[PDB]
Amino acid sequence: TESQIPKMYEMIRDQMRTLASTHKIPLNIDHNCEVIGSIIMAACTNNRDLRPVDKYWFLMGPAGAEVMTEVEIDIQPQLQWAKGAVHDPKYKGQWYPFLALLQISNKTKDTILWQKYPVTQELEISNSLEIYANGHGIKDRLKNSRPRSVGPLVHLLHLKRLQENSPAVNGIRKSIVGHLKRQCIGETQKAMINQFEMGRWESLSTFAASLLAIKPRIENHFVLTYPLIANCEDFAGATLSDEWVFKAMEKISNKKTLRVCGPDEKWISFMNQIYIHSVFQTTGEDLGVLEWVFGGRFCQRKEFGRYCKKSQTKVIGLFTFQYEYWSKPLKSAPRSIESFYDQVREECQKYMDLKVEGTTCFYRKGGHVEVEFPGSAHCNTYLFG
Amino acid sequence: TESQIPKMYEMIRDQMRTLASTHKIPLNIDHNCEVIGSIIMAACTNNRDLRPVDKYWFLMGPAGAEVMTEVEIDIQPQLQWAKGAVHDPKYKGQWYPFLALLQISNKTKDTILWQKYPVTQELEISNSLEIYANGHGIKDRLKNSRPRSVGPLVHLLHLKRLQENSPAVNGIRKSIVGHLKRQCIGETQKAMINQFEMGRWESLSTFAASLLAIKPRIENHFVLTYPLIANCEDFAGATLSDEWVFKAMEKISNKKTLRVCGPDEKWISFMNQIYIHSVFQTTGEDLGVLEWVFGGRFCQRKEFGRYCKKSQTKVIGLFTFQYEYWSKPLKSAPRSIEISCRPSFKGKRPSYNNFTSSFYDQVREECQKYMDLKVEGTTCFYRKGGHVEVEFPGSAHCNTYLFG
Amino acid sequence: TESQIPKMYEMIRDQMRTLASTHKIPLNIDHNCEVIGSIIMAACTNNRDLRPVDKYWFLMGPAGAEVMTEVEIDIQPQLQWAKGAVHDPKYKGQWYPFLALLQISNKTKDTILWQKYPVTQELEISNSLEIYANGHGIKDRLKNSRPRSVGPLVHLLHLKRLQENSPAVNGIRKSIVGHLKRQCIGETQKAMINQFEMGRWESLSTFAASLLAIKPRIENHFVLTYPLIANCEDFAGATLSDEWVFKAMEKISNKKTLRVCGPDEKWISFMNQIYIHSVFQTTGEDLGVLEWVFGGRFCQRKEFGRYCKKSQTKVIGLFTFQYEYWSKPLKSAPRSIEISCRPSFKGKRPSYNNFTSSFYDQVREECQKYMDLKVEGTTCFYRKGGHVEVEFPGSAHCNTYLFG
Repeated sequence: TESQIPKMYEMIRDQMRTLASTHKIPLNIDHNCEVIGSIIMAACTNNRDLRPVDKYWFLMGPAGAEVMTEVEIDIQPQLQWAKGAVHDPKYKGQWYPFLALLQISNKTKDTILWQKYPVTQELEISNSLEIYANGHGIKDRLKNSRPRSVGPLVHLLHLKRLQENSPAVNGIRKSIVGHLKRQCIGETQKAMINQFEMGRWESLSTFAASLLAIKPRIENHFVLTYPLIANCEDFAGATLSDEWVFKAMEKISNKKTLRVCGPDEKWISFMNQIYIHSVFQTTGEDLGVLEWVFGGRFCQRKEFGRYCKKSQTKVIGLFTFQYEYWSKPLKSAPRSIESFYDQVREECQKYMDLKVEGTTCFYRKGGHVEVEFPGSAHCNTYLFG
Repeated sequence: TESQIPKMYEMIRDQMRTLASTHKIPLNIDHNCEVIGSIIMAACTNNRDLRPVDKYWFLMGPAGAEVMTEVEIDIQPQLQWAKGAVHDPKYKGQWYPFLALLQISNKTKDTILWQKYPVTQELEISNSLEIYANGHGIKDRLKNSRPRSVGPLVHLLHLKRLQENSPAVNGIRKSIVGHLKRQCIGETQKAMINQFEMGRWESLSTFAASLLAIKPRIENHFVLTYPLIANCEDFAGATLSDEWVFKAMEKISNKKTLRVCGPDEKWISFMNQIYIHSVFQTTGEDLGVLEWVFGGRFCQRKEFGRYCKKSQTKVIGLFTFQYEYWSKPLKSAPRSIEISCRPSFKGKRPSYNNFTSSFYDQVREECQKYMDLKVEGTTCFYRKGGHVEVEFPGSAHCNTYLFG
Repeated sequence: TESQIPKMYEMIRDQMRTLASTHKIPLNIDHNCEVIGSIIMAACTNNRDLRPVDKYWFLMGPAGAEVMTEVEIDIQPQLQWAKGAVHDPKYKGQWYPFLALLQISNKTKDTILWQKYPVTQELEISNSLEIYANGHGIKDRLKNSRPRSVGPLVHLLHLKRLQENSPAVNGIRKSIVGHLKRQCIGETQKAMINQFEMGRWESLSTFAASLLAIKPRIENHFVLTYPLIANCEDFAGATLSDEWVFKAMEKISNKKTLRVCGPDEKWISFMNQIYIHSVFQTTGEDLGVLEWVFGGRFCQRKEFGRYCKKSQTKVIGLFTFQYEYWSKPLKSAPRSIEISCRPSFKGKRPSYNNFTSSFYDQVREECQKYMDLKVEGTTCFYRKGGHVEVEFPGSAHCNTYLFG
């Protein structure tokens, strides 16, 4: 799994810069990278969606003189490379597992700027649980490649979609349902997802209520973003379960070469934290932990108005980042304990009474030293909370 | 957007006076300015329409002795500048965006004087909906330059014309439909305008009723007319989102150097309001709205008979204008419809609760949601001489319109 | 049109042999080549129908020891070429018409063996008139690519589907009706096709009767089938309007390297004639004409019972062929129904003379006019070895057909 990780980040960045540098697209703007990366992610998984040549929004201008305009690019040099890496034996079949992680992380910024709740609204449940609906909008092949990363609600929605859409239908469903059970480690929750397999959703609100107390296991991986991938020049020790990502991304922040875009300059702090939200998948992490781990306050979405149109987003400042702690990616469920509704509420009260989460512990910057989180004054402060 | 406006009003006026003053066409008559300005704009976008020399109706006479006769004029000097201004880098590509605003406002007076409803009748809907059929008769290049100003119904008509019965047809339609959706912010309206793109128009009458209930976003900009542009000697602070246009009209109104032409002298008040109607694009606005802002009653079209021909519009009085308040032009949608928290971490707190315990119908529900709205607008008003927020208290002439 | 044909055939043969030889599929059995070529053609246009890896009925065995079994194949190397050739500029836009011709030619053997009449049955007309329903089941992109090759009844079937149930609908309908008029050269046939266009199928049975009487224009091209393409080693002069195809496939037959399959060995002559029909599109041709041209009798479908299942089809003998005459592919309709002075000059001149002195009714008049035509074809036959003009005088199997 992590054997080929150090090499994938190299040629991903190579075509990341090749497409931008071919048509004089600077890589120090996040929007240029994100849109190029949106083209880059397009070539990786959905080959037939992106055009061989097309115009996209970028920042054209030398030395801070960038003004938004639509720039045509020749993606064909980048299209031929991407299709060959799907079944390349050098990746040992890990291209699909890797691409699912890349697709989810880089779409986080679009969701943060434009706060939408597609899965929960389609599930007719509370909108503040789309945080549990990670992995929406990702390719089904990627959803069958890393279903663990894709949140249960998306699979539950796909389970709902599969019932609201042929023996091959079961094969998708069993992957959907089986990884629904794998993600939700609750003894009652596993049986309480089973009726969703049949297709009755009276407990869907109860499933919505369940997501409060019992947290489904969400496998996470530290993946850099296109504004950082193109700006990261070191990938020798690029792995997924240590402090390399924290240290390597800080080097990009220490360079202070990458710039960020927004409606106005007030978003400079907000957009800097978006990188922390996207790279470490800490969109749903507590700001107090974010303040403790990363040594700085995090701005909530409520502090800012509607995100302006991508055609009028303007460079608002340089990218910065700092951190003091870290942790191994969340492999098992965070909350661990290692009438039917009464039993569901019974297991629900079990995880509400718990006080400490985590597999082993948090780790301080500079190594894997066990440093348990003490707490912070920003309890119950979240980006969408 | 507004960067080129201060300079744009300069050469427009310079060519406006040059054409009139060349052939002893006085600039103090609206019909002189209206017809001359109508010729001026033709050179701007559709260069192949206006004749190099032609005879039109003006008011020729010294010191009030103006009479209807036709005198030929030469437009070729204006043609060269206008065609070169189409791709002139000095405007930063804002020539067509600025020209589309000019074309719509100037043709409004003819629609006011000659009450016609082309788009709505061609869209088999209510005639009172030409309020949302703004921007008819404009050049398609302009209609692709400032489609936001062009009302949805004209685009809906331009949409209807495509399905009234080539990959380039879709490109016109995709913009037209896209600018339909941008203008009409209704969640149901956005969905049920797309069904109009398919080719069905049974809910076009529902869209007729929806337009009455849900009020679409219509971008506006404060642009002067031909009689005022020729009479405006100051353009230093000429922008599109402040009181400069309101102040400029008052400065021209205080000058009283402009005359209007109509069937008879009773139309002096009607045309004075037309200047208020045309410059700020407030033809369909509530009368009580304009009376409070502009400190005077606004006459209706029913109070007067049919408008006389442009070949017999005689001087009837001096142009006057007065205003006491103003507001920024409509950018977003005026009517905007825009109890628990989900504790996600271990860190507990005092638990708080803020709660103690069809498609046509969906359109009607969105209609009903806009029925329950007591509030219009985006931010606020601004009083004359500044930008002090003075919210509308109400007026007696409310709920009444020029064509209502 | 014929410029890209040689390289087209060359790469078709290359993929034909590559996909079979990758998994040791012998190319000397008709069924192996037919199935592999069907997979290749599925890769060519409807790329989403076939699978990247799949199992199909093939004959595995060395030196005549082949038995039916399903063999997995890796179509992805062929899929990549098929999808990359879709819009390769090297074909000058002739890739789609060439693929349409290939599919039309290669979708014939299964229909011959399993005698079905889908188009006529769906059109509620005479089933024996499927002879004018060429090009059914082809991709819509291909059907627009070679609509002329697509038979008049298939276009009429698409029109009937449109009538039975958006500018795309208008475009598809107008293309269908135009190609119907092009194929059916009958003036009354054209007018009643137009009647079908708005929708009047009271003449649909009349349309069948006319097609039976008036024979519509059928464009054709000489394209080999999968087994013969895999067995063709010459593509130097590969065009579509000469004897190159005849000479090449005669040489292939003389090679005697291809085996055909069937329920029993009595079908050897039937399969040889099926190959002749598929190569020269002569399924509907008069059996006397075919016997005279190819020097051999053509067995009708009536002479053989139901074709056995593709699972139980077994090798029945080597493919053999001979011919003595050829001709170009037919371009226009095979049946074609194609003394005084006018002084403009005031001066007196002597005069000089050569001469001493219901809608269904019109449709039947045209029918009888085409009955009066005893000659079929446009230009001539050609004898083997050159383009010397020949004419068929008559044969015992005249007025007899494969399904007649």
